[PDB]
Amino acid sequence: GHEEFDIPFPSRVNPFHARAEDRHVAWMRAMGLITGDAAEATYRRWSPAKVGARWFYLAQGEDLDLGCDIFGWFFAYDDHFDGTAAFVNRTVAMLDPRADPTGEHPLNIAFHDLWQRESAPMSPLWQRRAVDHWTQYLTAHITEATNRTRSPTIADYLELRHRTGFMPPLLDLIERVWRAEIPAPVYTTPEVQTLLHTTNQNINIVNDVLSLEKEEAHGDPHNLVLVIQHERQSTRQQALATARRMIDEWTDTFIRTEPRLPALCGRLGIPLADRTSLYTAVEGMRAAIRGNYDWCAETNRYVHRTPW
Amino acid sequence: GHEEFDIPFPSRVNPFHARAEDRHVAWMRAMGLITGDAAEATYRRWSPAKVGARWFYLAQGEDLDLGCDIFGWFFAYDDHFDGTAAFVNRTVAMLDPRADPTGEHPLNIAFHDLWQRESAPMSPLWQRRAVDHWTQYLTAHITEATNRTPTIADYLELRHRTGFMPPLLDLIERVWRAEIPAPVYTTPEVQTLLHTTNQNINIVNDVLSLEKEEAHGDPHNLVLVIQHERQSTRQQALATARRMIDEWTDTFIRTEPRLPALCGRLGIPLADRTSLYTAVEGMRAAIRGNYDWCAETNRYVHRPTPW
Ligand SMILES: CC(C)=CCC/C(C)=C(\F)COP(=O)(O)OP(=O)(O)O
Ligand SMILES: CC(C)=CCC/C(C)=C(\F)COP(=O)(O)OP(=O)(O)O
Ligand SMILES: CC[N+](C)(C)CCCS(=O)(=O)[O-]
Ligand SMILES: CC[N+](C)(C)CCCS(=O)(=O)[O-]
Ligand SMILES: CCC(CO)(CO)CO
Ligand SMILES: CCC(CO)(CO)CO
Ligand SMILES: [Mg+2]
Ligand SMILES: [Mg+2]
Ligand SMILES: [Mg+2]
Ligand SMILES: [Mg+2]
Ligand SMILES: [Mg+2]
Ligand SMILES: [Mg+2]
Repeated sequence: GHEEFDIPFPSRVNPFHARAEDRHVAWMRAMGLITGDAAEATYRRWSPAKVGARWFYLAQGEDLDLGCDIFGWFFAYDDHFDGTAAFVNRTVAMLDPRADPTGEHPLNIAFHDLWQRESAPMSPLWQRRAVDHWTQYLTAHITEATNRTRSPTIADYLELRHRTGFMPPLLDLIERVWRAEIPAPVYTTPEVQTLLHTTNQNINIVNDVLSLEKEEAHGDPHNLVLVIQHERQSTRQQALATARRMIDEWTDTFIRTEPRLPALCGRLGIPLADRTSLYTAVEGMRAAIRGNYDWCAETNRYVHRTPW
Repeated sequence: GHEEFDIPFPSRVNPFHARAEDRHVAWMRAMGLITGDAAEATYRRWSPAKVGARWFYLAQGEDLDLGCDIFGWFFAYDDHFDGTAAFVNRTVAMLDPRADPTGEHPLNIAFHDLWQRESAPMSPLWQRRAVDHWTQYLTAHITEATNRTPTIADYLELRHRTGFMPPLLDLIERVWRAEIPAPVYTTPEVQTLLHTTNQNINIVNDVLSLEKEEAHGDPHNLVLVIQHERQSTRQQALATARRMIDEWTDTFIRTEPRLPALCGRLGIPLADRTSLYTAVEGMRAAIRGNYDWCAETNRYVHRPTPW
């Protein structure tokens, strides 16, 4: 019923996914992002906590709750801008260690809650890059908003998705939910940067393919398939085939790069215990690539082939 | 306080490990393999269901119980021969669908139960190779008994052609409910993954169970075999085992990336490929779970009995 991709990791879901949905819905209601039974029932039809349950298939308790809550908040925040600077600047302001969320919009109170939970156990090294990545994702909403008012090239679109999209924050989140911070000496290596970049783009473009009908029905031009078609004057099948080749190349690059990590850690003198943190984050990336694919394929959010 | 190896997969334990131990101990008692509270308390100190819980970190219910029970039965069966043809031939006889376990030794009644549960949902093709692998593991106990009553090369051959890993590799497919597609099972790539999983786990266990086996006088350990053959020191032989472990790990992770393109060349449908990828994940979990469990278990006290 949907485009199928060869993602070479098993399908996995956290065993506590069902209870996780109940807890996540209760959070969305407590934060004022879901109001009323009708909206809750519509929201649950998306399996909205199941994307976190697939990414974070062994997390428990508050770690699992955080992972699930991030995605639900994203749907509410993302869909808010399908409908600015003052608003987004308030979201960014919630990253400040001394931020006071009192009186802010519910989306920004919820973000403050997420960030406090996400950042508290992580190092200053992680927090610096996590603040940068959050800021880039949040402030980007102004670039999508201008495209809509005043279509990008293939190259520009790809740059905007991977430099300023939601994957840079989600990659940082993997380290938090798995409680596995990537050692700073290996984080900046070409190998780990390639793994981060390929995870980012694979997930972006798998989502573009599998959410295409929804975005077309809404008139959202921000989709690689539509961008390719406009730039190249190509058919729908041609552009889908181009996206497919790109997805396959990123998957291949990921799985060809991972085997280099143990020897790289040896050259950098990384203690074995710290290597296991890296290997755990890389497993989190595998689970993210596969979980994104399985969730985008199954979710009613993408019916086109509102709870707010 | 143990030899450490760089196994490039995360440490994972099934969330239901605690309850799985209770269910597994109850099975061992129901089968007559653990008798009395003292024996149970000694057995639990080994974390005996935790090896299944690490290998099968997402299994639930009866799949998890089977995974855990196999390892517990192995300890009981293995330790039985630290204490033969008539006996092992009865175990082998329990593989036949027509077998009647009534009146057999508790170890063979328990094996019959394991095999019924293990084989019931699997294809006839899987069952044929699983019967072969079980038969080779079981009948080998006669060669370990003969040696008690080998070269490095002979030892490695005996440990990987007729040891406990060939049955455990088949078990991965059962517990994960992911049979390796027939056209890819025989490829050099998949055979290399199976072989490297087999040898890595065997030799990581040899290194980490060395002190136990030395204390019992058991010669069946690569470190001891190397020392005898080469007249080398303990550190030399441990360093040799270390290099071998590292080489097998490297071969495993260098080989896995070949699988998607191989499946493409063989025309394997995508759903069947995911079965292969699941079994390979099971191999990763087995390599790492073996390491983490051998490193933590009281069974290996002798660094730096319930029957
Ligand atoms: C949320 C998921 C599944 C993954 C995280 C990274 C991606 C690809 C998105 F957020 C979805 O992108 P987009 O802005 O196109 O959102 P929708 O496709 O849900 O409309
Ligand atoms: C490690 C386990 C339990 C299973 C995986 C396969 C291996 C290496 C064994 F069964 C241990 O063999 P061995 O005959 O050396 O058994 P023990 O080391 O437990 O005495
Ligand atoms: C194994 C049973 N326990 C650990 C209580 C399950 C808890 C899962 S949770 O915290 O996500 O509800
Ligand atoms: C997620 C909660 N449930 C499904 C009851 C866990 C049962 C796991 S089991 O069967 O291994 O005890
Ligand atoms: C819809 C299938 C296809 C175009 O025909 C795109 O993935 C195949 O290349
Ligand atoms: C005991 C450590 C060592 C020997 O000194 C064996 O692994 C290091 O090569
Ligand atoms: Mg968006
Ligand atoms: Mg969107
Ligand atoms: Mg989309
Ligand atoms: Mg043995
Ligand atoms: Mg033994
Ligand atoms: Mg041993």
